Parts: sequence; C-alpha cells; structure tokens
Amino acid sequence: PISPIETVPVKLKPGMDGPKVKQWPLTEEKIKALVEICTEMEKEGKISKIGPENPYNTPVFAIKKKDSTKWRKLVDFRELNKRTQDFWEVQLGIPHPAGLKKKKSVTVLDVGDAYFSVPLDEDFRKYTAFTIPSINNETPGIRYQYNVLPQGWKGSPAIFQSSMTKILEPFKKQNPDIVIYQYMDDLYVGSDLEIGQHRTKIEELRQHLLRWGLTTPDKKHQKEPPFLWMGYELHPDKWTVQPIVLPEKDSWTVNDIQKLVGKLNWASQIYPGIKVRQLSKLLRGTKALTEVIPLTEEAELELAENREILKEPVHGVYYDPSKDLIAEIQKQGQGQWTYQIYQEPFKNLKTGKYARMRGAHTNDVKQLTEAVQKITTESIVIWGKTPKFKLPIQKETWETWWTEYWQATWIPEWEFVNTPPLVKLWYQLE
Amino acid sequence: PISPIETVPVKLKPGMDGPKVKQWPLTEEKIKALVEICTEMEKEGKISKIGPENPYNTPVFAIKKKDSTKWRKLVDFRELNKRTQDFWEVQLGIPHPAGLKKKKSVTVLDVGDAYFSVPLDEDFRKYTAFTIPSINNETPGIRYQYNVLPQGWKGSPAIFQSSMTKILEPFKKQNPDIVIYQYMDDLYVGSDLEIGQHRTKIEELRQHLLRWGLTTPDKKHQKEPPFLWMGYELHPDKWTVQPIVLPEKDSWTVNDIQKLVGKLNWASQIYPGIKVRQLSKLLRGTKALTEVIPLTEEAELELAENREILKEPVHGVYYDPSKDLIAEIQKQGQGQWTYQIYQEPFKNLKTGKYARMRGAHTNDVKQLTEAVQKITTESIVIWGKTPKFKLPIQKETWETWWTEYWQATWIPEWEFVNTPPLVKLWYQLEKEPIVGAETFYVDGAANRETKLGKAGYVTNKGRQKVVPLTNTTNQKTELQAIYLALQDSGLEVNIVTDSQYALGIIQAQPDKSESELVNQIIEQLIKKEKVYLAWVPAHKGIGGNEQVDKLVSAGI
Ligand SMILES: COc1ccc2c(c1)N(C(=O)OC(C)C)[C@@H](CSC)C(=S)N2
Repeated sequence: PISPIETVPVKLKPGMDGPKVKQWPLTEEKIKALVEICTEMEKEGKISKIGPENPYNTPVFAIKKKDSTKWRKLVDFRELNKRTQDFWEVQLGIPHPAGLKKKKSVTVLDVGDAYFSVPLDEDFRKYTAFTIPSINNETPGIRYQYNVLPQGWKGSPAIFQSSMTKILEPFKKQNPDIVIYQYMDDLYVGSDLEIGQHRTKIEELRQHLLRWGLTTPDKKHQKEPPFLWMGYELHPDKWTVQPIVLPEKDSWTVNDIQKLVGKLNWASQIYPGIKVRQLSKLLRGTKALTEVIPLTEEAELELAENREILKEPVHGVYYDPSKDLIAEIQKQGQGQWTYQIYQEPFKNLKTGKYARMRGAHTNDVKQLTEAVQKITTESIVIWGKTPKFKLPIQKETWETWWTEYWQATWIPEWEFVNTPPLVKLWYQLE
Repeated sequence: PISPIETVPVKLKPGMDGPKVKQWPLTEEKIKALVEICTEMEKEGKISKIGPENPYNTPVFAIKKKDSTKWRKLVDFRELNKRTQDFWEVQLGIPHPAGLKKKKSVTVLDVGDAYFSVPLDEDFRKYTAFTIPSINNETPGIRYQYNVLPQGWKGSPAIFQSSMTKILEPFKKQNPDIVIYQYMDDLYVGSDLEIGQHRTKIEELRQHLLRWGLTTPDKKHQKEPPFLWMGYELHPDKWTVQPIVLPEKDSWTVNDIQKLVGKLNWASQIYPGIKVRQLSKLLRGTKALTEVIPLTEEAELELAENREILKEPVHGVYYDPSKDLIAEIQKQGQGQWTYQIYQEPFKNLKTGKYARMRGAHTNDVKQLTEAVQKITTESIVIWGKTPKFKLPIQKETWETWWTEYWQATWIPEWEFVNTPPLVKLWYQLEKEPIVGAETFYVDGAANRETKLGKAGYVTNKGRQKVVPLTNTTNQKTELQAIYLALQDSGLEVNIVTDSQYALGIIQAQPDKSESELVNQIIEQLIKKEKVYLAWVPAHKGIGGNEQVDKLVSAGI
C-alpha cells in the first residue's frame, strides 16, 4: 500500500541529545481535536506510536486557522531546531533573496503539506516524538513519533529544498522577475505588479503547484475591517519609519519643556551626541509647572538641530549575520502598540507602530499575538530569521492564551518584561 | 510467572558498557538465605544461572526489612542505573482528586509483584548478572541472569506501566465505561455497576491478568472503599486528607518549621481559609536544619488561627462534567488571597490560596488578576475547562487597570460579587499639571559609605525645608523627600521628582507594604485631592538642581 523512496541522513549537533521538553497542559475540546487529527494521520502512515525506549519530546497545540471549522496541529519544534537546525543552517541552508524586501507585493502560501510525503530517517525519527495530553493526568500519554517529514521542523524544507527548486522551475522562468523565498512551510512570493495583476500571478503559481504534484496551497478567505480578501499581501514598499511624534505645540509652558527635555535625553545614547543645553537653562529655575513660558533666543538652535537630526540616522542599520534580532514590544494604548527590532541594544534595525481599532475587540492578548505574528512575517521578508521577543506580559497568562489567536505556522523564541519602561511615552524606538 | 507480552528493547548510553563488580564475600547463613530464594526463583523462571563467558556482576543485600517471617533479598542496581539509557517518565504527575468523577462503585487491585512477571528483552539480561560465592570457596561462579524486570532498575516502572497499558487494552476495548487507572502497584478500577455486577467485572479482570501472566491475589476485590492514595483520603463519593496532625513545641529548629509550613500548605486544598504567610516569613535564615528559631507571636497568631479551621474536619465533592464550574476569590489581607471553586453552590470541590511574595509594591487589583491566572491555569490542568469567575472587583476599577497598566492582562468570564473588603482603586494621579497649586521641587541624597541622608524640598514661592536622616538608603531617602513634600501641601499639589525609581514606584499606585515609609506616602495620596507627579533627570541640572542639590549637600 506504499511507495518507499530514499533518505538524507540527519544527525545531531556537536555532541548533543534530543529535546526532552514537556507538554504544556491542554484544554479538552483541543485534546479531542488533536486525536481527531492524529488518528486519521496515524492511518495515513505519517506518524506512529512509540514505547518507553524513546524518552524525547516536543509540544503539540491546536489552532483554528483562518476561520472556525477545523483545527490545525502545531508543534513547538523550537528546541529541535535549536538542536539539529543550527548545523543545517549550514550543511543544508536555504539562502535569503535580499530583494524580497523591495518587491512591491509579497504573498504567503501554506506549502507545508508538501513534506508529508518525504520519508524521515529510521535512525533519527525518535527525536520528533510528541505526546498528546490527557485531562487531569488520568491516563498515560498518547505517544507518537514522526515517520515522514514534520511540518513544524526547520530541518524539513531544507530536505525538500531539492524537490522544491525542481517543481517551481517552469514558473520562475515563465515569470522571471518574481522573487520566491521558502521559509519553513511558507512560500513568500514577491513582484512589482499592482493588486489585480499580482493576485492572479499567484493563482497561477497555485495551479502550477497543484498540477506538478500534490503540493497544495490551502484556500485563503476571511473578512475583517482590513481587506483580507485574496491573499496575505504584504507591501514592502511602505516600509518607512517615523514613530517619534515630537509635540509641535509643546514648548509653550514649563511642564511641556520638562517633557521635551526628557524624551530628548534618551535620543542621547541612541543618537550619539545631542545639544539640549540652551533649552534646559530656560527652566533651570524652580518655577511653577503651568507657567506659560516663552523660549530663549539660543534655544531654537537646540530644538531644530535635533528636530532635523530626527530626520536622518547613520550607523545603526548594520545587520550582523552571526548575531540575532531582538524584538521588543510595548503597549501604548487602545489599539496601538510599538515595536523595535535591534540586535545589539540601542542600534535600531527597524521600528514601527502596530495598531487596530478602539471600537474593536480592544483585547490585550489578541493584539499582542497578532502583533507578534506581524513583527515576524516582516522579519522573514527582511532578515530571514525570527527575532527573540521581549514581551510586555505575564509569563503565565501568555502561556495560557497565545495558542488561541495564533493563526500561524512557526513559533518564535520568547521572553517577558519584569519592569515598567519609560519607553511607552508617546512612542519610542529603544 | 513470566508473561508472554511483547517485551521492550533497552540499551546503555553509547560509549558505555554494563557494570562489573564482585561483592563482599558472605558466610554460611547469609548465603543460605540467598540460595533458597534464588534456586526457586529460577524454577519460576524469573532468573537463570548462566555461568562462564559473562564478565559482568552486581551485589546482593540479604535485607530482611523490618523483621519478616520469610527471608527476602534485594539486589542494588546503583551502577547499572547510571549506564542504562533514558526512559520516558511515567510519573507525569498525579490525577488530582478534585477532577475525579463519581464512578459509583470502585476497587483497587494489588499489582505489587507484577514487575517480576513482565519480561526483559533477551539481549539486556546479561547486564543484570549477579554472583554469590560459597563459604568454602569450593564451587564459585554461582551466577544468575535476570529474565524479568528487576527491582529498582530505571526502566522497570517505565516498561511495566507500558506493558500493562497494552494488557488492559483488549479488556478496556471489549468493555468500556468500566474505567481503569494505574500507579506503581495499584489498580483503581471503578464503574456505575451494582456491586455484584461490579464484582463480576473485577473477577473478569483478575482472570485476564492471570491469563496474561501477572498473578493478582486480591481475593475477590479484596480492598475496601476508604482509600489512602498519596496522602489523599478517598471515599466513593467525596474526598479530603485524613491524618494531618500538626503538633506544637516550645523551641523548634528550621528542620521542623519546614514540615510545619508543609502540612498547612497541603491542607489548603480542602479546608476553606488558611494562610502560611507568617510561619514562613521568618524562614529567611536558610541555615542548617538544627538552628532554632524563636517563632514570632504573629506566627502563633496564625498557627492557632489555622488550628481551628483545621480541627473540625472538611469534606470534598467530585466533578460533574455537565454542571458548571464557577470560582470565587476572597481577600484575606497581608497580600494573601483565597479561592473556592463550585458547581452546585456552597459545597466545595477545591479550595486553595494565592499570595504574592519576594517582590513588593504590587497592586491589589494586580494581585487579584495574578491569582485568577493561578486558577485559570489549575483549572485546565485538572477539569479541562475554565471556571466562570466570581470576583470582588468593580468593572469600572478593572478596565482602569487594563487600559492603564503597562503590561497586558486578560481574565475570562467573570462576575461581580459583594463582600465588605471590595477590591478597587484608593487613588489615582493626574495627567495634566495642576493650576495654581504649589510646585514642590523635591530632592534627596545620602552617603554611599557614610550612610546619613538628608530629605527636603523647595517650593515655587520660596518655601524651603530639609529633614536630615540617618540609617536611610539613597532609595529610601528619595522616597522620604516626597512624603515630606506631601505633608506640607494643602489639598491639590504638584511634585517634580529627582528619582525615576520613586517615580515608577508611585506611578503604579500600590497600597500595601511593610515599609511604613511607602505606606505613609500611600496614606497621603489617599486623603489628598489632586496629586501630580512630575520627573526630571538627576546629574543633569534639570529643573532646579543648581540650588536644589546645593542645599542638601553632605560633607564628603
Ligand atoms: C475511593 O476511590 C476513588 C473515588 C473517586 C474517583 C477515583 C477513586 N479515581 C482514581 O483515579 O483513584 C485515585 C488513585 C486517583 C477515578 C477512577 S478510580 C477507577 C474517578 S473518575 N473518581
């Protein structure tokens, strides 16, 4: 009933062992959804049960992708990558086409089902074992192991890479200017064509992807206030940045100036060397806050210097490939959030203000997850690596609620904030 | 009585090899206590005496534990335990009683020596070799080899809890709803069958087992309804912990206060209302378990306040998947919260307490929402759902600590209760600077090595002051300076701060602390009308530092 092919020997990183992470306790409907999934899949020869001689592990979640009807399985393969894929970031790495970031319209298709065909190594499979949880620790785990290529794993598209180049060939030349990037189970596609023209260029690739095998890009549809009609069209052309909204109407009083001296004093270790003195001496006295005080003659030379230096940075943008991006988000209000993608503290590689409606759900843990997803697809298109997040949230709250509004394939590494920053003043690029 | 079940493949970590020793040569009687047991253990096929060609070994303790009537041994696999591979942990926890269902009739079957029945893979058996030499040294080389899972041995409980999950499998399939559970040497079978009909399913089981190899002499379900499961006292329709007798002394060491803080803790599952704060508060001295600590009077005040609720017993209900799950939380003061969880009103399912520690200045609204989580987490871990919350907090003071807090929070379905100790905001600072109100520039300084501070302020209308301090940290002092500054203002005030620390500590608008210093600022804030807290950087002449830190100047 089968069709046996050939295997690429996968082995372990510098004297390492397999991940022995632990399965975070799961809801009920979800544990039901996971067995609904894993059993048909067991029939499909994809996965299979193991015994005690395999002590490894990896988290399993359940997500309702796009719109409510059926659940998707997710595997926090974050540790195995950390194990195996940092040697397969070399031996078998997928190069990042650094022009994807310039191409007017990027789209993402879920080409993750294409791997479930490729068999995985008889000797390696143990490290992909995952366990399905039980309510109230009654029964011992439903313990599976992967036969084929795991759709989560970062070392899967690396294997299928060979096959992916061969299958996309006809398209890449019939459509030359199109830049295609393969990150995980995703296929990022980018052109210089306008909406109408690019949207079909993608259907083209879809059908091409259909015919040429059973690789299939899952149907896309939904309708949120923001146009989510066709595809997940990112527009790398609008990548411009100026969150720092310096108050034009604020240097009227003493308090305004006290604020104006504070924001600026951060732009000191960010923008090496700034002149603020002639302004500060204007409130050198112990005066009343609401005192509507005019600025001094030599003061404008401090405001407008920095006010024009707030129009052109210098060294910052330098991406070291032997180091990694760190994304830090900070809440700003009812809908808007602000992020900072650096790599070595204070040197901003990219900043922006995530937002959404005030008349919407206005839910904190909805926006945070939908912002985490954004910060990241952006960093794929740009750096080809997922950032380490510095989250403004309770460790234990996130662990509960993330897997709910997480309509996404990959899972970036994370961290949570212990202290209250002064960075969420009006907007601030740390 | 070897079983004919699919055995499991065990290996030793690569690079290694099985252990090899030679034990402390024993004499006449002790060997007579081993030859008897071993040469009838081989008859039952658990071991096998393979002589030459096997180079390994292990020792034999002839341990008649307690003082048994029949001699018993125990082979210490300490060295093998290191060499063998890693197994998947069976002990993935404990099914907590609160999430158990009312399975009418229940029984427990003793699968105690059901380890020696399951077989060990045919290749690993050699690494379990052990030898026993004679007194006279006449016929040495008396060495067996283990056929089944030996005692202790890393993989034993692993392989067993897996072999027996395959054994019960056809039974469980044929006849479901007759729910099975298993832990080490127990079989907790129970259903909704009228005793005799339940007494059949048990004997059915007891014979399936006897057919699969593992004998179970639990003479016709020989185990009574009241159970001692890992401390838990179990009755066929409710639960609690039975023995929980915490004595008192007159001069106890830390060694004994830790057991004390233990029991009171455990008892927190059922007994509505309990706090182990002050009993642990003094445990700071993580010294030796021999040093005596003269318990504070506030710890007895609590130890006794516990002993009452603890004396007169409390009962525990089971779960009903159809009946709601609703929990409520009461403020028990001192940054200590307590919660109870119910389906059918009043009668309790599970109770427990939350209490923030090691990191003060925390908000009550915040301390509330932290507790809720602790619960929302404990729910999913047990029942598989989330409790509809019943909370002592006004919506208009909550959404003001959702829309006002930096970190992001999230509490599911929750509804308003009514209890005298309401959780809400006692105060709140201004956003725009106040008009007319006196502007107090605050300053504070101290010694990095002379430890003698100076507090004080200056006002927009030439109104100075300085209150010298001693044994006060720079941090405390910057804090003391604002309090000072608070005291000398009318109804509405403005305060420009030196410190970011003090700023960011008064911004979060806390309430409780042991530091009378911060508690005293709090009290000023609560009675004041409109408070505004500004901020300017130190070491940069911002504000009025020129003359402001020229007055609070020390001699160094
Ligand atoms: C007095 O014994 C009991 C009363 C109520 C229950 C149990 C035991 N339960 C159990 O696992 O026992 C311990 C080891 C956790 C389970 C299944 S027992 C077939 C259930 S659903 N309710």
